[PDB]
Amino acid sequence: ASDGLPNKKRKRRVLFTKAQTYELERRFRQQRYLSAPEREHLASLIRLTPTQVKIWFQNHRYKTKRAQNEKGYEGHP
DNA sequence: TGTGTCAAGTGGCTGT
DNA sequence: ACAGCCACTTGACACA
Repeated sequence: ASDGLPNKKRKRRVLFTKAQTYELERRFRQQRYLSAPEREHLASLIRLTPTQVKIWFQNHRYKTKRAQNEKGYEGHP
């Protein structure tokens, strides 16, 4: 047999409260790169699961750089 | 009506 | 073998 499995999974935009954001911003705006017992603790404060921290921290370090592609321009033939 | 945005989803080589 | 962000992209979400 081969296919994977019966899965049909569902990510609706799984948004953290501006507060939770703020602490995520906070922890980004301070720090690029977190060991779990730091970051879980943010996950603890704002009461998310630590990947939901991490993943908001992943989404920022690429997001920055792109912004900066703007600044000058997206100069590509 | 359609898309960007956001968060994942997903996928890719790098080193010990 | 080993661990997995980084960058693209879809998969739900705001908006003219």
